[PDB]
Amino acid sequence: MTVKEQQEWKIPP
Amino acid sequence: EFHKKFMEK
Amino acid sequence: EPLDLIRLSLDERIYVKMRNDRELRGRLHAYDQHLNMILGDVEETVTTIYKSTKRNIPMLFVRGDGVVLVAPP
Amino acid sequence: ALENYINRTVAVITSDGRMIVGTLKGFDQTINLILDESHEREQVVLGLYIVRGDNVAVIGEI
Amino acid sequence: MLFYSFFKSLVGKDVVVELKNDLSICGTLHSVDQYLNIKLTDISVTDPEKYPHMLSVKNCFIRGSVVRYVQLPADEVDTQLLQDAARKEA
Amino acid sequence: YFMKNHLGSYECKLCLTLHNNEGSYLAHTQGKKHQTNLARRAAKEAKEA
Amino acid sequence: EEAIKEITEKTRVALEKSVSQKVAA
Amino acid sequence: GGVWRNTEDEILKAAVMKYGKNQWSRIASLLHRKSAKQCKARWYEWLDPSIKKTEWSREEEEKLLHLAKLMPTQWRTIAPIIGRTAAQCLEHYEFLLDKAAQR
Amino acid sequence: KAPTMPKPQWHPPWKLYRVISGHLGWVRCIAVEPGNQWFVTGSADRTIKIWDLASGKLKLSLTGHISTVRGVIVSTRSPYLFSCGEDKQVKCWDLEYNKVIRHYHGHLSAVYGLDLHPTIDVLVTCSRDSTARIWDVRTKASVHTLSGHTNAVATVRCQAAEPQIITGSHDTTIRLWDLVAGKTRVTLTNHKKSVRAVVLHPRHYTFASGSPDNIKQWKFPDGSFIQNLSGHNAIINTLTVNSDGVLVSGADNGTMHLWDWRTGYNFQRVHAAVQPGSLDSESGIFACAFDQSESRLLTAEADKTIKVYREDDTATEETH
Amino acid sequence: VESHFDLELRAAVMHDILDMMPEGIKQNKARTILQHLSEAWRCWKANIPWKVPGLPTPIENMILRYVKAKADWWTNTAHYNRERIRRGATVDKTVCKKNLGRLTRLYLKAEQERQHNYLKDGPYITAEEAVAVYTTTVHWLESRRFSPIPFPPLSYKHDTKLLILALERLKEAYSVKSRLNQSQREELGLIEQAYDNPHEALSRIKRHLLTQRAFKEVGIEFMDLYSHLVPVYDVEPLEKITDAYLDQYLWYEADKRRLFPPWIKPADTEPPPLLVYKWCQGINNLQDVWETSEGECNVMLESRFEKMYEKIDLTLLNRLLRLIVDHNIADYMTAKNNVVINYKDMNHTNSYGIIRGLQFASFIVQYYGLVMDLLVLGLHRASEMAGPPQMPNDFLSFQDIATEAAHPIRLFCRYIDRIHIFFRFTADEARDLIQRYLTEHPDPNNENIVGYNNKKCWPRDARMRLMKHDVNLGRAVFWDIKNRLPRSVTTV
Repeated sequence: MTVKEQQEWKIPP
Repeated sequence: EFHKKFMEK
Repeated sequence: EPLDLIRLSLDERIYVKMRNDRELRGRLHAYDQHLNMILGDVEETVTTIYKSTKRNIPMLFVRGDGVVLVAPP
Repeated sequence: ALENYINRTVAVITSDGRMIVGTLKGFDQTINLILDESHEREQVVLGLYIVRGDNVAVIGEI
Repeated sequence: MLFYSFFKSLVGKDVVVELKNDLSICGTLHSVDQYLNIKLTDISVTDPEKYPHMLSVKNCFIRGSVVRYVQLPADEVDTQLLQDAARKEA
Repeated sequence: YFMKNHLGSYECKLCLTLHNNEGSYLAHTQGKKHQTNLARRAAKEAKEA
Repeated sequence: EEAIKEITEKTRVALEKSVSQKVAA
Repeated sequence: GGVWRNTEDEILKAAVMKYGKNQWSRIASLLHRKSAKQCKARWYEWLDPSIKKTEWSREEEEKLLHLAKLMPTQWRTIAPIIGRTAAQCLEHYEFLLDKAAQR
Repeated sequence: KAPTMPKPQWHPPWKLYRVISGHLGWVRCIAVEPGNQWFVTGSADRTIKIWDLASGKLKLSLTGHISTVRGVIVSTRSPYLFSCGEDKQVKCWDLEYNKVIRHYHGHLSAVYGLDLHPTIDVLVTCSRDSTARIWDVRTKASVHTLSGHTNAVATVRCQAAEPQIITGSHDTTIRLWDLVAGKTRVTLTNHKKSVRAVVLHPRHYTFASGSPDNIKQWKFPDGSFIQNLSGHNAIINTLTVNSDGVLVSGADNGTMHLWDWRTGYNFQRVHAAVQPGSLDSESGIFACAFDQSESRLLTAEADKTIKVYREDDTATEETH
Repeated sequence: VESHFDLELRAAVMHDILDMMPEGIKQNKARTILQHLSEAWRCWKANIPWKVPGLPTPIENMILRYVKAKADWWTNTAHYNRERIRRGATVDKTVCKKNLGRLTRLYLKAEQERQHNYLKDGPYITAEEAVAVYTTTVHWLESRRFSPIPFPPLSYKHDTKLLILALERLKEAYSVKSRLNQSQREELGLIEQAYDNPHEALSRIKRHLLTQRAFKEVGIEFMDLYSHLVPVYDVEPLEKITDAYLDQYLWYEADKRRLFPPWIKPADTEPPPLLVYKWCQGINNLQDVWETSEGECNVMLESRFEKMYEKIDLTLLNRLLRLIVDHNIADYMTAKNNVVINYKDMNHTNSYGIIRGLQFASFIVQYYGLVMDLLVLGLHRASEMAGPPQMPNDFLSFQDIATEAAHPIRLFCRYIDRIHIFFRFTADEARDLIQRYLTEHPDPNNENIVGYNNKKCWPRDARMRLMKHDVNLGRAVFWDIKNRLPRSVTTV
């Protein structure tokens, strides 16, 4: 999708 | 659901 | 501050002078710091050497770098 | 972005209204284009040349 | 930053673009960037004389710095949205 | 600086003192500033900063 | 409708042969 | 027991920060003085980072004075409602308000 | 500017008429009987409710499945129903018996959906591991099982006109082959995403299609993107069109963007409003189907409710 | 089994992570999100308002949906295990513990929800009617002349005997025969230290009861009963010793000053034989109770309030305890009644109702039922049923025949939660009462014999003869005894 959308849809701790 | 279960048991 | 005094005339008829002896008149719809503009119901007059040609347009965007003067008619 | 144009042949119109044909190889943010096998849209200017983004008015994909 | 958002709201719309060098090109706005560079699909000739030396090519990238005018119809644009957003800027 | 004794106790090497319980050696960390007294040994080992 | 009916008859014959093989197996 | 010394309190705070909150048996195996229930009670009473151990004002005093008459018993129910949530500062503030208004 | 942008079709808008909140759990499947008298609605409570199609009142219930049943169908020449789910129980719901008589078998794992043929006495089922059993009438066995999937089959359909057997899997591999041959002559190794929204058009062929990302149209002969739809990023879970050519696809993410049949862009771009018991972002359109008369569309969402939206008489629906 | 449901839920979660908005294939995440989902489900199982933060909108929505699905599956398994609880289908060995745990956590969530509704909402106890009941109890105590409790001093003679009896009871309850635990050893040690140093123990108990106005975390454990689960609550050992001490003191003071009347008194007597026998003899020794020649009638009503537990006004409890016992012990009892509730992982709330398992709780329930007895029976009726404080009557006897023949209510008995009335009435009072009943709740379609609790003791010649008269008399008496007491404190 995108480089920023990859970091946006990330599971945190 | 929970009400009847808590009443009959 | 000069850019705010232009907010002052939003939805108000404006007179604009551009490089190359062209003049537009229309209703101010938007502008930025670059003085990019969107006008509606605007007429352009080009002055070529002397005759003057006209051009009508319901809605036009204008690149700010061509802009010289922005006043009212 | 000019990304879809890489390695493909292109038509180039400079601001002064001149026209070139060539293979778009490189390009940066300032629209500096790297070109190969250029020609006056039919004289061969060069095999490789670099052009300033200032001079570019328009690029077309052919 | 404002006019970028504006042009993003104009994708897949037919527009006529006039460049400084008296070149006029109709087409479909496919892409817009920060410099207000435009990419048009389905190039066409609005005027007989001004129109440059093309034919087969259907897609162009236009340098933002070279455009004078972008022609729009009143239907393509919400005026009130524009006015309050223009007011919004600093 | 934490060192274990032979009877189930702790002993501080830098503070050179004894610790009665595990909480005693754990309270000579913020206190017993022997770490600030190591600057002379660090200057003797290396003349530059 | 004719090609669909012919394809349905061919599929019915193939399914009948497969069912006969499964019944005999 | 449960003297709650400062060197034990720092070790309990370090064990709560390192090991966790819902693991009381893991924190009681590194102190050698209290059990797991006493360590959890200390962590919920004095070693909690959200406990407001100071700044007793007149709004909280008026809130506690307008709550001890509606419910005379069950001071633990009014611990988190008043905002102290220490289960012993409320009784101490009630004793101070009863002794100061008696003279 | 856009395709079919200056040519808007003035269709009627939707207006809510009634809601039937009697199911206990997220709905699974919703279908209407042929007589416009019965309406089979599935739910995760393992109990299919046969309600009224137009009235919406609960006519009867039917159990037998141990878990949620996400597949329901009805025959044409057979006055009985057919169920399919993770319990491997097919409730042959006859109008006079109303019991379990089908006893569908052949799947080696859980079933997700099922379909029956309108002309031939063939069927299709979407098993879990790799199975796809063609339930033959009065056989309860897969004589010719069109099994071309490597995972849980999402959707499967069988007809007697165009692709007699069109199905898709979640293992990035589909079997778009002819049901007469059985072998995968044309492996549709595409649609890696969750593609589970396919409905019919209303004229002849070259109808529409669906996908979770960048949905477009389809074609009967060999398939073809005839009508390029808009950017429908909503994950479509089902598609059911009316008899007048109207097509609407239910979204699994709650945003059921209703589009027209000619343009492919969301005319309304509406979303499933949550009930007061549901959460903020918990709902998803499970099923949406127009009635036999196309008078009121029944939409069963995850709120345990069947909303009956009728048509409104409006003409100011023209977009530039 | 539920393992297949859990596997299907895990597969659905994997498919949603792969299909439900995967955000493109860019080396996406792994089962750590599944671990977060499992942790969120466990947090919901704790009845906690926590959640699974640190994720986007659609991932969180899918996680909540899968959690709700797994919860529905678990609740359905628990409902199937509870339906198979009485017979249990020849009850198994291993599934019993799992079903009992599931039901325990379900009841823990239900009690937490009830406490939250009592705390956020205002389900009061009819403050007007509550003040009225308090005034009625005040008049009753003034008529009985019962003095309040002189809170235990340290220089009392029989206090050592009471503490030794309390220690003996606590030891007989703690360890029966070769029983010990991690904390039970602490209880035995405390009992031994008390038996060694009774003066120090009495001083400590006085210090706790006079100053300690709180309590520690009390746990709960449900007894694996077939029909009705009997919960047992665990408390601190020193708190338990003080509990037994002030409990026994309250019992001794009440038996000395006759705080409890005989009708509300499952008490010093053989419970089954004495109750049933005196009951039948009073029904037989009445003023010609079996005579039905003049059209008289008799009605016997048996009930259980189902409101002698958590359904209590705690502030009303504190007020009544201060009315009958000194302020310190009453405040300590009101504090201990709502101290804490802790499950295996959860932490149930307090200030919702009385904890029946805590020691010294029997004094409260029998005194809470005493106010309800004063409300239902009345003032003059109870004053005639008991007799004067100078010369009271027996458990079912009157001072004179007029005291029984004046009012309708003749015989009255009460269990820990049960209630049994027997009243004779003439035909004129019967007609008036049926008139009032039909005016309030008529039965025009003759649907008055539909729902009637009948027995199976020879239901051909011994069951209730369902006629037009008696069936309506029963319903109307039941309604009359659903009007005396308020419907918010207790019902039948």
